[PDB]
Amino acid sequence: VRSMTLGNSTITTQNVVVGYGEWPSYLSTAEDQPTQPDVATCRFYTLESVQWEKTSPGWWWKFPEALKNMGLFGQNMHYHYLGRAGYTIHVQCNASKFHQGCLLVVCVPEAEMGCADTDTTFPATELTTEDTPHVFTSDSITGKKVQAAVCNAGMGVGVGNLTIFPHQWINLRTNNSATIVIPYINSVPMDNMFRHYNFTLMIIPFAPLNFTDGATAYVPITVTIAPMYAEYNGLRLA
Amino acid sequence: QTRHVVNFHSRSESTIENFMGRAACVFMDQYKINGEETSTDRFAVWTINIREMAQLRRKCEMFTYMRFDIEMTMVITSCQMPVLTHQIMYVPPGGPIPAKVDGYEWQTSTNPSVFWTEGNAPPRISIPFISVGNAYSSFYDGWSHFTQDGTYGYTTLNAMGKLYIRHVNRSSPHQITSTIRVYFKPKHIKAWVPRPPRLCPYINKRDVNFVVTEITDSRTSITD
Amino acid sequence: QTRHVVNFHSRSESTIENFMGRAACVFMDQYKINGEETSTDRFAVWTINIREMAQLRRKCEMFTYMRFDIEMTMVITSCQMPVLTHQIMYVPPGGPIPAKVDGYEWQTSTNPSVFWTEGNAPPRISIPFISVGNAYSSFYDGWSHFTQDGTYGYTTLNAMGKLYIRHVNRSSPHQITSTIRVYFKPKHIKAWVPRPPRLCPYINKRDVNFVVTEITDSRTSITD
Amino acid sequence: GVPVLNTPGSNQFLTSDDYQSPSAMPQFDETPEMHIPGEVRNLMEIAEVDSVVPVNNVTGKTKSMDAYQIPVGDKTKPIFSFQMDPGYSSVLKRTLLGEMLNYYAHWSGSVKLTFLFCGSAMATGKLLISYSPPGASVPTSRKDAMLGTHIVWDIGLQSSCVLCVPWISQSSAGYITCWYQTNIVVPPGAPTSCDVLCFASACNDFSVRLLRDTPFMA
Amino acid sequence: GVPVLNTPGSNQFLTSDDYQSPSAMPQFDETPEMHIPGEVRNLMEIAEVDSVVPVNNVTGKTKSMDAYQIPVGDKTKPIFSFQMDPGYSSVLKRTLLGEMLNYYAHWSGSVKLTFLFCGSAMATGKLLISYSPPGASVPTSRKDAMLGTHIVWDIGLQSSCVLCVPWISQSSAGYITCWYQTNIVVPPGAPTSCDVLCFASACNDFSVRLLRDTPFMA
Amino acid sequence: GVPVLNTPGSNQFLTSDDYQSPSAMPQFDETPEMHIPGEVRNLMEIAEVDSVVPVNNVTG
Repeated sequence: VRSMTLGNSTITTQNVVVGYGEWPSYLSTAEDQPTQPDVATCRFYTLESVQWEKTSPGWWWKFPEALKNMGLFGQNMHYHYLGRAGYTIHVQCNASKFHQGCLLVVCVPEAEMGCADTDTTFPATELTTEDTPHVFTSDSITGKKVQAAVCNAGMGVGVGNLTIFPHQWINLRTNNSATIVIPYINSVPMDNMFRHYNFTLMIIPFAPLNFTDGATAYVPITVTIAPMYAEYNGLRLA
Repeated sequence: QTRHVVNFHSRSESTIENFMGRAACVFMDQYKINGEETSTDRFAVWTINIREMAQLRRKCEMFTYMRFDIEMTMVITSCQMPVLTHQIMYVPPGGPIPAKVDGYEWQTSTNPSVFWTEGNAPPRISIPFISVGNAYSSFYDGWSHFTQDGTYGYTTLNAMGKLYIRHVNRSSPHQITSTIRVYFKPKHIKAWVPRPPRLCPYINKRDVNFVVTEITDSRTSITD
Repeated sequence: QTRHVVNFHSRSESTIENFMGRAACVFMDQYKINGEETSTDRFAVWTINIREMAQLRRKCEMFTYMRFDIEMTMVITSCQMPVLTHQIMYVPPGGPIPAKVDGYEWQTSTNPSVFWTEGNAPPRISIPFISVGNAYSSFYDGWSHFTQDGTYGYTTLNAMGKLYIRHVNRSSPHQITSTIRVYFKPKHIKAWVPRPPRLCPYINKRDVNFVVTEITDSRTSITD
Repeated sequence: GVPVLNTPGSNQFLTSDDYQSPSAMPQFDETPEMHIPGEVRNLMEIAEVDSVVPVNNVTGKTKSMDAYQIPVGDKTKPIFSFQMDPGYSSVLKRTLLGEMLNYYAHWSGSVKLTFLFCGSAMATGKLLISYSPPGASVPTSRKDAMLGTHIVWDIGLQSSCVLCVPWISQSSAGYITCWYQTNIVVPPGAPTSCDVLCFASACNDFSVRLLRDTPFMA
Repeated sequence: GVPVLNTPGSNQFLTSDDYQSPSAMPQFDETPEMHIPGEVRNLMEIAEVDSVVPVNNVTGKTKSMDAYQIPVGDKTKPIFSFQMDPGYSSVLKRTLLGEMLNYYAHWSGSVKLTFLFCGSAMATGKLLISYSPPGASVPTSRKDAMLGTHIVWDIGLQSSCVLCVPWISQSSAGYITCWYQTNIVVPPGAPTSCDVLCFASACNDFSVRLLRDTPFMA
Repeated sequence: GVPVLNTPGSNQFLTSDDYQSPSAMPQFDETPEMHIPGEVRNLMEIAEVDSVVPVNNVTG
């Protein structure tokens, strides 16, 4: 049991999957100069806990803008139009000892998702609802929204071989916590934080939750994101 | 066939340059020589992108980011005279395009073009890594216009240019219908961020939309 | 499009040789093969000057003085027989010119000429720095004839020669109309005395005359 | 000048050549290469990643995520059974292993399988994972599977048993059957029926030769 | 002799090549190069020269030299305001900076601005020159411009204030507004209304990549 | 570039030549050579083997 703290946010934790073997870092010019906030930004932003029932198909969050209303990090998105960060993501499950199940906690950089009825697009409020997660579905759906059927998560790939990305299994038999560090994968050193979704944290239950008639009918999944090494553009003159 | 002892130890054919760097025909098109002075059927266009045919498109979607020089060689035929000379004008991403076979854009000094006359070896034109960013992005989970406007998934970083092709001969006594086959080839290719293979069939050449497909082929029971 | 982080540090594309040294088509012309034994439509002329088309002319007027070798490659077509052979005769500034397709000047040993037969690679002829002075002058604030006579602005130092082009075939059964496209290219170029860019549109190809144009595009108020 | 003579093969266009292409934009200087995380330098780095194998791909359970779940909790018939070849096998053909192997005609190597038991932390039982050599016939009973190659995988102690199946190549393969050694013993609070996930990758190193076009795309 | 074979790309004419052209006049020896003053060895030596910027380019003042003059001498609306991008901006597109940048598609660097106050030697006042970052909105008031980036430029002490605006590139830009901090205080002899000239060049060093044809010429 | 001139015999196909053929499968790496018993490196190693001679090859 390790009680990590960052700024004015302390969580209680119980091995880290460093995404692509790299730890996030700063970009290191007088023509373009970055600003490193360091202060705040790095604290833990615990999202709303998500109840995992027997019939839950999955969830996804789209970052960096899932934190668009989260404190100073969600406020520096409105004043600077360029930025980058690292996003240590803790995922606890705090189930009991009689609950069973298994989760895939994967990050999927550049998850370009497909519309539900092709030949058209979706109204841009179907990919993300800032803090709250869009759930997947168990079967196919229609309408101007994301094709959120599992087995074809968002991208038209098999959902089983989604393990190629930075992932972590949460088997309630053994463990309950996951932690992933995603060192800002992008093709340009800095990009706008409202246009571009750098990665898509999606939690997918492979083995479904099961229990008997006495336990609690759900297992709350707690998501915590710490934006590390966040740096922005400069606002001062040179 | 029979199961033989396939005994060897090699992964030189599994590297990225030995997997992607293969020439494939990506653009057939017809273009005439005479008649209809204001027509769009006297030249070819082909905006250069990797999402041309699904066999190559599938390989570029193994990887999220990749950068590579392209080295295309056209194979130009003709049907129905003099000896014919062609022009394959590559315009960069920032470049004026012709509207007609006799536009002034064809004479632009910043648009490099090859003048291949018939009978010789095929014309080869090589284009470096043009993009503004540091790699071409196969996938772009983002919006071109800020504040979640239209045009999902299309970034302007992975723009490669266009390829305008015409006869340089002004006219002809009879009709000559030339056919061009552009052979695209990635070169000096690097690739980042692997990605699971495509499962569903492709719908359209500018989006990732799909129909929900089954994972694998089904069998009768779990034990057979 | 969107505003990206255009991060790099390079000015190799802004040097003079990487700015001026680009091949651009500067002369289209027709010339027949037979008929009208005394005619001016059986050969081409094109007195070589930088003031050919306004796109290139604008770049040469960034600089007052410049010196450069020129390396032009013609692209010759034909319409309507045997295999055709052409002749591209460059006469120096001091050189006799033909008056007809069958003049004796074509046989002058001091006028270098290429004999390109059809079907091969395009003919390339390179011309060194001919001028009498030490540089070509884009602008000449002076009078050719002493004591302020006629012909303002035309010096004889920036004379480059002429380019007479004909078929060498004496006749043909039918009519063949060849088209030539001269691709001018400065080479090994140096440039002195920078100069502000042209603002007004060009009027004529031998003078600097202009119509008074507005400085920039107008807007509504000073603060919008 | 230099007396040259053109050989057969001059002025032709061989599709697979590696000649110096004349660059169309010579003045142009390309963007400097930044370090982007997660570079791939070899395709067989994708095959070495574990990924979930749809063992329960029966006729009505392939468009859901019930394809990946092996139901555990009749001791006379095996739990599951499948051909051990990533090509031409419905179970292992759309795996990351089995999908980077359909780009090639000649491949040879070994393949490791991980069985993650996704049941309760109180459920306890034994499963017997038998392997048949590529020529042998499948075991029809649990005893005949015990007399061959097997691993009696105690679930209550460890929850993940790893194999490494050799002699996997094409240019008539093995079998991974699984048997009830014991039933799943469970206290009154925990549920009775559990699931077992499977995984597959390249075990140590994988050999692969002749590139071709994939059959899946049409 | 030497067995050669022609590759694809033989006997073609690529417009952008750098081959050895056979010289037509080989005997001819060209004139010796004298030293002429003022050699240009790089285009970005033209962009580094200051030149007057037509800020007052309103609908009827662009064919006169009233385009270059910012009238100084209502404190609620700013004196002038313009986009800070030398391309696609009416104020900075025909500058020496903005005109050598329309020959190129990719350019990135910084840009310095000099405000020469061309009033009397007795006129005294303050002007507040605010800069908005490329994402931010313009200040609607003088106080909101004071809370951002600004320089309270005292005219009576110094008559030329120099900026250096970074993050200037294309492949939604900044703003240089100017405000009356104080009015122009003037003795009885000197005139009341003054002018402010502006300038623009490359601040330290400028990066520029992809050559194209200019849009202005038709 | 280099001034070359084609001799007589250019662009012909002599059947018995030993020129460098451009390989169609350059990426392809061929199977390693194992040792197989009984290599022949010269035809006259077959002539040196005794073999029975049909001397009594009469008409029937």
